[PDB]
Amino acid sequence: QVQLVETGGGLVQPGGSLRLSCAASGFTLDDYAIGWFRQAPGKEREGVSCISRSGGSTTYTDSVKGRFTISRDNAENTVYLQMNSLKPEDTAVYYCAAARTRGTCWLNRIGMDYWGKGTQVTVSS
Amino acid sequence: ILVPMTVNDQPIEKNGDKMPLKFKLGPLSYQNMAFITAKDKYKLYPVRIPRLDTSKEFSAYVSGLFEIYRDLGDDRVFVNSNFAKEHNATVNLAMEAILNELEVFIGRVKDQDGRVNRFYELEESLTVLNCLRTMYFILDGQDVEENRSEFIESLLNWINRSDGEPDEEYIEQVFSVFETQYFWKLLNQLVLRGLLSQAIGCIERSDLLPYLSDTCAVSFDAVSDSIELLKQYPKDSSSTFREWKNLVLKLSQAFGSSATDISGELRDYIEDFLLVIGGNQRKILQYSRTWYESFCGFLLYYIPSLELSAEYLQMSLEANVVDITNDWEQPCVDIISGKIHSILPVMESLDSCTAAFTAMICEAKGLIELEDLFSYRNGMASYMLNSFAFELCSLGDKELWPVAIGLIALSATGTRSAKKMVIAELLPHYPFVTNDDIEWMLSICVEWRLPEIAKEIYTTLGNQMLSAHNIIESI
Amino acid sequence: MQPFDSGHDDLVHDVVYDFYGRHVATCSSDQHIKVFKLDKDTSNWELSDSWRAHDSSIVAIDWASPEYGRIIASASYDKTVKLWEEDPDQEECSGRRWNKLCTLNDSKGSLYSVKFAPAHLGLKLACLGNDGILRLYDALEPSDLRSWTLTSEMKVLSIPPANHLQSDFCLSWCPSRFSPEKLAVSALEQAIIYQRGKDGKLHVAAKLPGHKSLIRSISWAPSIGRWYQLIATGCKDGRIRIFKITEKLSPLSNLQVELLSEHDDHNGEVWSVSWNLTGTILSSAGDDGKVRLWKATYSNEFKCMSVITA
Repeated sequence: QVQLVETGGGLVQPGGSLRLSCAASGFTLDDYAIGWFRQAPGKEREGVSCISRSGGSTTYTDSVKGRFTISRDNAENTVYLQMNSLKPEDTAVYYCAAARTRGTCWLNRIGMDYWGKGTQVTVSS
Repeated sequence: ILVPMTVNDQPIEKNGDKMPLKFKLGPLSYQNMAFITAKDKYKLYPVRIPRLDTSKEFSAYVSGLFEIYRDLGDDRVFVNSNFAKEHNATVNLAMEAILNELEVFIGRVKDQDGRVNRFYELEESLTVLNCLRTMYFILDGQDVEENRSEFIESLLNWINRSDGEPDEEYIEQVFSVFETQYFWKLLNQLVLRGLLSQAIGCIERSDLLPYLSDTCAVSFDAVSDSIELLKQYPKDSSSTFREWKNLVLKLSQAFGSSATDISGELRDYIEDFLLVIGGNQRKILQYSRTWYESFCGFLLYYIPSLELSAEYLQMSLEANVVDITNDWEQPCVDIISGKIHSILPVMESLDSCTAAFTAMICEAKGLIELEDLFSYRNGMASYMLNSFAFELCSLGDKELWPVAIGLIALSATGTRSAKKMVIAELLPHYPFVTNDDIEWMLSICVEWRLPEIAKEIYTTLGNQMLSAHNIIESI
Repeated sequence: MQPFDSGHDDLVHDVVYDFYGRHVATCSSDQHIKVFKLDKDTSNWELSDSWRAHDSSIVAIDWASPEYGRIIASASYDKTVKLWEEDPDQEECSGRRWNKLCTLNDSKGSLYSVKFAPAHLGLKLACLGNDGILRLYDALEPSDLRSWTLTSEMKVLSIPPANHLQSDFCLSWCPSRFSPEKLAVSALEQAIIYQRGKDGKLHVAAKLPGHKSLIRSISWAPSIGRWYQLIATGCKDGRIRIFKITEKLSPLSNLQVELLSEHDDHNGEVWSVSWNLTGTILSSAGDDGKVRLWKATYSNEFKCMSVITA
């Protein structure tokens, strides 16, 4: 039984800032798929940002590049998503996603079924 | 390149009514003339040839480089598996000799100077030469285990002198305003640079040791064992290294599965440090501010062999792109990744003498890849050499004319008569000024079978240019 | 190396360095001739002697080889060429330092250019003027610097139109020591090369096509250590033109004329073209008030390495 708690969401004006935080268990070495996803109301869940290597690089989506900033605490199961220049296109429920251990293994049993519970991030017009 | 002929009296101010500007290159380098054929424009402007070195330290540097070149004698181009080291080992000794010569030049420049941009260009050339010697002038194509003591000693040098990011202004920014993350970024940046004493010292400076005793001891012990571990780092043998990295990996595993009686972030700043020391590729790449810090780490703490270099540089170039601010980064990047053709131009933008002799010793090492003398040969080293010679011929420094004439006589390109033509056309312009110097001109006229120029020079000496004085003493 | 006033009240036309580069000769329209010396101790050009002996505007000037002594030739619009030998037994700046050796008055029109032949051909000089007739003179006895006989006369242009103020001429010997005697001529839109034949006479050997306007200056750059010859022309159309010369298929029109480089970086008339002493650097200057330097690349192409001033 491990958990993925996240905080920092809220309701802000266009051009405002928000700071999302998330925590986890295990966070053992590399081979991560750990990152922020988002789901707009009615739409499908899309990836926002993700730490591929351990500080080696970042994978952003093309609608937040140059505005959002992801960071990770070294060798640890925490993430921060700094959302600068928020616009009405970022209104969604954001989810923290990750991986409990880090081995190539086999493609089965992805982490635990409970991901991040979600935090609501809405930016008015 | 755009330079003002005179930062004081500009003869043209407005765009309208363009004036006929005339310019003439003088027989001497630093004394060329310009003027204007127009009304009320009766000023003569002496414009010295742009980007040139007239100092005596430069002449001594060229004298030293030409001594090492003549000292290297007959070496041109020779993978292969036969005979002995021959030029190879000798070439390296020559390489570290010219590196010492360039350093003495840079030192004498920093002492007596008025413009420091020349100092910046020379240091960039020295950085590239350090990278070149580290990459191809120690191991002789082999691996690191063959001669670890020399290789690292050069690598830690090439990184240390290269940039200036580790400096008093930077540290104080983080030393003045343990808890802060920045401290660990700078500690890992020191570690990735092999700056062990600086890192350890900052330790005492760092808040942690007493506090670790105050908090979990174990961690405090551990950190002290890691401080001890860096003092006992072995540079002499790879076998000693093998145990070392084994010890660091055992320490990192033991701490990763241990008690967490500290803060989450402090637990989260110690595991990194242990794994950067262990050589994990992620966080060597994480706490690297540039790519050469990354490359230095991978060579230092993962695998110490030259092979994975191609991989390392690529990964480093995926973390921090080549900084175009300076003119040595892309050269070194190219130097590491096989290609050497591109770096010769850039160094010629820094210093023509250093670039010419660099191409010379590169051809001497081999490292390769219609009959004019000024024409390309195997690796265009003759170009670099013969053009530097032709450049020196106009400098008007009679202490360097022996260097130029010798450098032309030692060219592997051109006939004996081709060099004979070159000397015959160049020697009359020699700045002979003392009565004992003309022995040199006459001896060369005899050496290259040009007695007609010998007697034609003694005619000019005749009557001291037609009784152009009164006493006209020996001096 | 700061600017300094020449001392001329009228327009300065030509400035020429001596063989060693430590002295400088100057001529201006106020009929004046000046000679400056650069002291060895400090970099400060200082006047040696400048009290001309002419009547019309002087245009050209040149130094003779020091194996003949201190000799300066001068050509003016007074249809004459005067020769001067420096008398070292006179104080500097006295009007007494230079003595007239000879005065050539054979030209029936105003002269524009004169240049000394290379040292390996004796005391020899060439002059050209409005008469359109190039004249070669020689000092047959190097002991008598006044026995200046006329060697040759060549009608370069047959019809010199009088009612035109748009005239220009220059001359440039080939500085190569191990090459047949030859000299380039810059007249009007044409540029032709004269070469010494077996009969001791001159002959039209080659031309430089492509010039579509007046040629302000030419300069045979003495390549040192090359089998070809390079000559650069500043043209009024605004194109520095570097031509390559190399005779081919000689059993015994042979001369070759390549057009290595055209450069219009000045966007206006190119007034001055000068070569290095080693033929390594080519200088050019024009209406933009800038001077550009050129070096040869590996593919024998010329590339601008520096541009100076406004």
